[PDB]
Amino acid sequence: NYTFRCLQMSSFANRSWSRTDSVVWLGDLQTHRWSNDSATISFTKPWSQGKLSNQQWEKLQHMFQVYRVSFTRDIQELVKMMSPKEDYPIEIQLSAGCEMYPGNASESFLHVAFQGKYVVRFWGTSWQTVPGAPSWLDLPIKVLNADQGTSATVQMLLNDTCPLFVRGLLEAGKSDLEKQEKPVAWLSSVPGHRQLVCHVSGFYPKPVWVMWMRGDQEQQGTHRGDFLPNADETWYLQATLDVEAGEEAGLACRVKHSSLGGQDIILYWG
Amino acid sequence: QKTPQIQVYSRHPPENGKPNILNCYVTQFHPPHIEIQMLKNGKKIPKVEMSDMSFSKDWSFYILAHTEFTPTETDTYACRVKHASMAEPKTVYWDRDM
Amino acid sequence: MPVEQNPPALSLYEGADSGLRCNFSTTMKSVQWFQQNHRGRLITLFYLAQGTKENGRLKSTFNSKERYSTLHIKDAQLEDSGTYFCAAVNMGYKLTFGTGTSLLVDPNIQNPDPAVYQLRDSKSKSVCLFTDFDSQTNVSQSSDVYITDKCVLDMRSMDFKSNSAVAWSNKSDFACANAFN
Amino acid sequence: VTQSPRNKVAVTGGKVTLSCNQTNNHNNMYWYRQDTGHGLRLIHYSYGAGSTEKGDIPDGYKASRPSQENFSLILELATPSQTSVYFCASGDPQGVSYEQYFGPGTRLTVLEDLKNVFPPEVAVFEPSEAEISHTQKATLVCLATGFYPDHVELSWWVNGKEVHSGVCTDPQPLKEQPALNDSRYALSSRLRVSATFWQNPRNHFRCQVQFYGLSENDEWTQDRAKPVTQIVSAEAWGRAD
Ligand SMILES: CCCCCCCCCCCCCCCCC(=O)O[C@H](COC(=O)CCCCCCCC[C@@H](C)CCCCCCCC)CO[C@H]1O[C@H](C(=O)O)[C@@H](O)[C@H](O)[C@H]1O
Ligand SMILES: *[C@@H]1O[C@H](CO)[C@@H](O[C@@H]2O[C@H](CO)[C@@H](O)[C@H](O)[C@H]2NC(C)=O)[C@H](O)[C@H]1NC(C)=O
Ligand SMILES: *[C@@H]1O[C@H](CO)[C@@H](O)[C@H](O)[C@H]1NC(C)=O
Ligand SMILES: *[C@@H]1O[C@H](CO)[C@@H](O)[C@H](O)[C@H]1NC(C)=O
Repeated sequence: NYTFRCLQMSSFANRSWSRTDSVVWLGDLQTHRWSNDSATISFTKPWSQGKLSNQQWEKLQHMFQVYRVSFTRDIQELVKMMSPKEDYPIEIQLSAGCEMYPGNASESFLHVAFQGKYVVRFWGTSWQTVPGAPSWLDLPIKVLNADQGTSATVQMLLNDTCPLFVRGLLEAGKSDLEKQEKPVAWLSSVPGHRQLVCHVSGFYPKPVWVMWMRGDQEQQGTHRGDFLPNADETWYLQATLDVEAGEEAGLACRVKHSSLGGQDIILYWG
Repeated sequence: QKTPQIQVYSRHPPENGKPNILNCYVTQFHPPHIEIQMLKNGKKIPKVEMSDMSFSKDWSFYILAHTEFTPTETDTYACRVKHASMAEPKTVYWDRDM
Repeated sequence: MPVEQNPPALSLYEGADSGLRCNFSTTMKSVQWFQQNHRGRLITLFYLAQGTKENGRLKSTFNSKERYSTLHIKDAQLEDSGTYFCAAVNMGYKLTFGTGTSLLVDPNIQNPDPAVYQLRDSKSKSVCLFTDFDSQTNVSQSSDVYITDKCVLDMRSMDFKSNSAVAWSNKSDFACANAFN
Repeated sequence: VTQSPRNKVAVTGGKVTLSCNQTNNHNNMYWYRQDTGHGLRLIHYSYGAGSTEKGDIPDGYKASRPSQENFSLILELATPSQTSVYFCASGDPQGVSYEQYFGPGTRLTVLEDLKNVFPPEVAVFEPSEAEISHTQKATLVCLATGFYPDHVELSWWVNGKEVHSGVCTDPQPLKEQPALNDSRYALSSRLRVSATFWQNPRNHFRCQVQFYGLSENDEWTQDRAKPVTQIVSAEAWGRAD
């Protein structure tokens, strides 16, 4: 089960300064990037085109180039329509893509956030405000909905283009999506109580099991931190244990992961 | 407006005098305009590579800065961050022991 | 041949300027140009015993001594499509017709999108459609499967000038893909 | 200049009669036939009423000029060699010109047996949702089948009016089974409209096939309906889907 996400980052500082940046993910792996300083979408994997032909991709890229310029100019105008009610700096984020399921199943979405709060979505055949959205958004919505050309484009991309593309992508990059990277652990401590730390790095995929053990007994004081990424699309996790002095003896850190094949890493505290 | 959270960690077990990658994960910020510097003994590291800015399910931004570094007994490595949500730039030091 | 018309077939783009020639084995008394439409009707364009004649987008010249007659088409349109006949009057006052020049005015297909579509019938078989290809595209043949050649656009068509081919078969279920390779 | 009939189907050995008429009061009247790689070849001509001169290819044809206005071409014993398109024209010498003025044309088809004449069966194939989504356009397909002889006229009619924009039609028909001497024909046509125009249920699409077969003059013994000159149509209403 994998999720495809297109993330847009639009910034409008004033009426003469704008910046748009986009990234695309297939699970926790990046397939595309597109910065403002670049004319075309960049592939970040050798399989990022999926099973699309060069002509199919050229047409898709061209439609995104037109969309980027149009989007910028269209939002700059909606502000002229909204002011004094709305003022710069304005942040707009788009989160599109389709969730994938076994067989032929798929669920597409296009979510829009204004100043960080989710305000609009593309539903059915038009743009609509979501619950909680402010009343001034009714007018720009009618301005956006008069663009029947775009509604037909978005309807084609969400309904047909997205599932078709991702399905081709999941086949093109399954060698990368099913990669198994062995974690590497190491122990350290900070200072009459010490705090022992078990660092776990370079593992792929995300599910990992880290525990401080005392023999066959799990130490319930194990505080497992958040997953933070490494630059090479692998994960880093650390698990800490707060212990009284002299009771560090007999403590070990056990690491369990799919890539190790039932052979856990066990690091002893000495 | 959301204040960033800075986390500084190394890619491989730190061995004094051995090449490693220092990572600086900056998260939970808004607006996306941020300035991230990686400093070796207070001086700005020149070929610092930065990930593409992305955002989480909560719409807050996240970015990763990383550089090649070689841990030593003498050198100190840090990550300095400037963001509108802060009056003074926040510095986090790399502590191999943390 | 007393009235030699070249080429037998001409295929020019929309808005293009072209010209047709007629050569004679002897000195002819007059020339008469015709446009035969796709509905088979012959319509006189020009009658000349000497000199040049202009009639809007068309021009015709007849040189008795130089044994030729020309027909010029300025800014070609769909309506110019059809067989252009050139008939001269030989000794014995007999009007002699040339074999003809079939003209085909093609639109400039800018962004080609070659594709195959399966169309369902209006009552309760099925047809395949090869459309949105360019001019430098040749349609194949072959056996219980029928494939049409590139169609000929209506001479009065003012929009949707997309050339296409049709395929069908007696067999059911018929493979829509393996029809146009 | 007019011609009567405009289409005629005859039997090998039958007596065929093509007539011409001009009201311009021109002295000369000419009879031509059109075939490929030959253009138009003169059969017979006339300089006035009561006189007729042999053209270039007169063998198998006779011509009568009863009056100034009418000039007839008679095929006493018709042969499949005479299956052609006959054009008639007038010439006015009194206007010091060699210019001729041509009639609409008459198509003639000489057959072995009239029991082989077949009317066409028409079918309309609705546009694929695949095209409508991708191109934002919609092509309809008219498909005339199992008719004999090869000549038929095909036209599209949207909401009772004939259309020409978006119309593409095959130049010639194709033999349904070429490994047969009396093989029936097939001919297709396309109508391309904007996706929304088709998707509208209030728009009525109809392709019309005009068959050119027998007259009421011809005798019919078969149990099937006389395959006379008729119009056969197939229609479709636009659907949302
Ligand atoms: C990247 C890898 C490929 C993956 C393929 C899968 C793609 C699926 C992801 C879908 C991504 C979504 C992108 C959208 C596509 C649209 C498009 O791609 O359609 C575009 C239309 O853009 C416009 O003209 C308008 C752009 C602005 C509309 C954006 C909505 C504004 C956001 C509001 C809601 C915010 C409201 C807040 C107001 C507060 C401010 C007031 C203070 C471009 O497409 C145009 O050009 C195409 C072409 O030339 O090929 C034509 O084919 C197409 O018909 C035409 O519409
Ligand atoms: C894309 O999918 C949506 C479903 O999410 C389709 O939306 C329905 O469209 C019909 C006809 O336009 C409406 O009567 C329904 O009310 C729509 N449903 C919703 C949830 O609004 C849409 O038609 C599809 N678009 C294309 C181009 O196929
Ligand atoms: C617009 O914004 C940029 C970036 O915030 C700023 O440097 C520039 O001075 C601004 N210009 C005006 C005219 O406000
Ligand atoms: C983004 O790109 C557009 C391209 O026309 C440019 O006008 C704009 O100034 C760019 N903004 C920045 C800050 O790079």
